[PDB]
Amino acid sequence: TNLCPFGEVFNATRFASVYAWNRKRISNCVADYSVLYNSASFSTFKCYGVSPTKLNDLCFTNVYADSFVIRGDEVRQIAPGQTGKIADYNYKLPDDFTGCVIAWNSNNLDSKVGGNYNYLYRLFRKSNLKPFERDISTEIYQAGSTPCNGVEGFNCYFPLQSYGFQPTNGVGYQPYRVVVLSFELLHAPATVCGP
Amino acid sequence: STTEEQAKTFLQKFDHEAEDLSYRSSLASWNYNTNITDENVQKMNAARAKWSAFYEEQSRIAKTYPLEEIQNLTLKRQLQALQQSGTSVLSADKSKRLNTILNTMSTIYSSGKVLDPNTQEYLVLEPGLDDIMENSEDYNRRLWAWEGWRAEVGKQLRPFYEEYVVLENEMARANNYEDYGDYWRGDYEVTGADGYDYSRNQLIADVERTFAEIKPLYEQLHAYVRAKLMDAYPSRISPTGCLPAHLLGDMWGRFWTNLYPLTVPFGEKPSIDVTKEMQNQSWDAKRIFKEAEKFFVSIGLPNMTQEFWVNSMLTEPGDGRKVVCHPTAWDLGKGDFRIKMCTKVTMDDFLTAHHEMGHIQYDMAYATQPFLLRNGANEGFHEAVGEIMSLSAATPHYLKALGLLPPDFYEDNVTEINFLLKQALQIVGTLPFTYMLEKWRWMVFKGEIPKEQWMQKWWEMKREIVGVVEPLPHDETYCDPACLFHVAEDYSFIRYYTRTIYQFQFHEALCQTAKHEGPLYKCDISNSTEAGQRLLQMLHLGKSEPWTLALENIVGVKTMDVKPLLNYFEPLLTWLKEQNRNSPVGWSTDWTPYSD
Ligand SMILES: [Zn+2]
Repeated sequence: TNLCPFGEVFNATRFASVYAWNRKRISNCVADYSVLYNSASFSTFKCYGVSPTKLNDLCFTNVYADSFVIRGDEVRQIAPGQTGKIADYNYKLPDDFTGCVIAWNSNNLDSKVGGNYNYLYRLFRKSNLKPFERDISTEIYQAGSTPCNGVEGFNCYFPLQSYGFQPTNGVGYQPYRVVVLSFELLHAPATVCGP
Repeated sequence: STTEEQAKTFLQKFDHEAEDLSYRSSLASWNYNTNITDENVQKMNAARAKWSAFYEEQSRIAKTYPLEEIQNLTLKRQLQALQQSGTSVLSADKSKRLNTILNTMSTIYSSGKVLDPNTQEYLVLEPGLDDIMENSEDYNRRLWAWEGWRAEVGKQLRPFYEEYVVLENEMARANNYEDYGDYWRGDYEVTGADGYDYSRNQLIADVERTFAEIKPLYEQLHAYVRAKLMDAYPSRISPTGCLPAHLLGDMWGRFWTNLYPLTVPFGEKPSIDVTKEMQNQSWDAKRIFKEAEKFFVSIGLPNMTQEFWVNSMLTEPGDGRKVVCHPTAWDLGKGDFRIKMCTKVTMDDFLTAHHEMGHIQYDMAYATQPFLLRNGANEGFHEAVGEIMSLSAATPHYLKALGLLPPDFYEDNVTEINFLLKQALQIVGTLPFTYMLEKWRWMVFKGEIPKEQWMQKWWEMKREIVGVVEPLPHDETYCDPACLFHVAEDYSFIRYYTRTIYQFQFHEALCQTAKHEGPLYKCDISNSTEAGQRLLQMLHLGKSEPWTLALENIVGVKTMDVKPLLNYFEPLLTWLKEQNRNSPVGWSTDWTPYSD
């Protein structure tokens, strides 16, 4: 009854695009942090502000989980202080971010012969995205000083681009499902407390 | 915004689509070359058509951005590669005509066949006349194979090649080039740097300046080979005359490697071969690549990727698929590097698994560069990086360390001159042919060779530069150069001349950094990490920086230099100058085999 729905978010059949990253607010969680730590199947497991030890004494107001499928070489761009196309335009983490980042390779799950072009990322944006901000706008990016008028023309490119996920690419160019866990701290009943 | 911001955004747009449109075409050529079928060729043409159409239409958009308004060095080189397109500046009628001519030439060459005394044979070039040319020592049979191939392929390609020259000289002039021989020299052109500027007319200066020093070394080798051929072919070659073309151990004479059995310096002493030794140690078709990787890991280069082993056809598949077994390295893109070679484990397959695995190490190094700047600094750097690994892997020191030679192996002066002379028939025996062939096409495009003197100036140069005389008199009807694979399929051939010069500039520089104490042909850069931290300072650059600057990073000079090549063959030259004391050195153009 109080089991944490990690399986719903960590083992969904299909993840969301990088720009349209899904946010799920989960409450009443008795979280087994050990199984996530001892999964032995996560390619990248970097935790910011929390030691790899259990640290179950502290309780948090709420926990947020974000889902997306970035490329393999773009996992480095997701960290406090990092910059890049994913960090600046798609998903930005604040310098004072407190949470845990979990990533694992997703080849043979998000890859198919021909290319799994369903996933989309934002390549061109007018300004850097704020921390924890989300954008779904499909307005044509204007690079020049001419009206785009909502059509792809010279200096007018569609901001969203499609990942090419083949099953034969290298480790850098292979899909990587990443889940970012955030820690909320404020005055609240704190329904989700560690055992 | 400024043009720099309007072009940096444009290049980012290009990279995303290009990195996944070229890869799909690269995953269709690979599938066809690993499984030939009727559907695969259709997919290969369909996939490449999209990439070919995409590349040209993006080049037109790139030309809208003024190049001079870009103040970023790393951004100009991408626009230069993108803007400088070819065959898109001609009329749609002429562009269609050019591909019609360029495809008939590539068809006549492959379909060429000649009549045998066993008439119903129709011998193709390979397998076929290559075996006759590279293994036989019969004067009469080789002449039939030589003249026969040039009678069929040469005569038919002549009408097409004459229209190939004029059409390719219209594309070049419309693209602001003097001739089509100037478009090919544009790969060596640097016009943005100060103190690293290389012009398209300076390549001719350096190619003809580095060949004025090879000639003293080539004359000694030519004299020695000529002396040995007289023993093999008595009363067939004049002592002071030129060498007949059909006696060079090849269909065209490019490589003299097949003249080694006739020209062994010490016939009693066998060469250093580990073909039988590898079989005695149960060396599988995969053990070679595992051992070849250990060589690159020893010098500090990165290991091969895990996906490389699974996706590469290291061994011939048992299934009856029509695999093209030409050994090549594939830079598919998207982090996928593959080598296509059906291993038939043999010493030569252990010295060519270091050359193909030297192309990947070059490809893997500039994978962090922008997509447009992912290639060799010039066309002569990608084939030279792989070859310097063959030099290190062919030394007896490298083989002895691995255990393929007995621990008490004795290196005497006899085997030192057998290895050096086996390398001279391939390294310094192809330069006069490579230089003369490219010098002929350069003048044909330029106009120094009129339409009526194509086969007159082809043999005047060959009898003067190469030292090779016509086995039979050829009139204008023949087209001897077109019989070569590269000439008939619109491929440059100065790549194989600069490659040889860059081979030993890299090799000497690495051996100097490896603290090598002795001759330059015994150098083995293996187990030395200071020769992989200086070679990788040019590998990482790719095409981002001018080849003159990339050359100085590893070698230390900005100019093509043949001095390291002579140092490598210096021990051989001393022996060659003591074996030619009783024989004439040099060739006379007057003598011809058909005169008598
Ligand atoms: Zn090669």
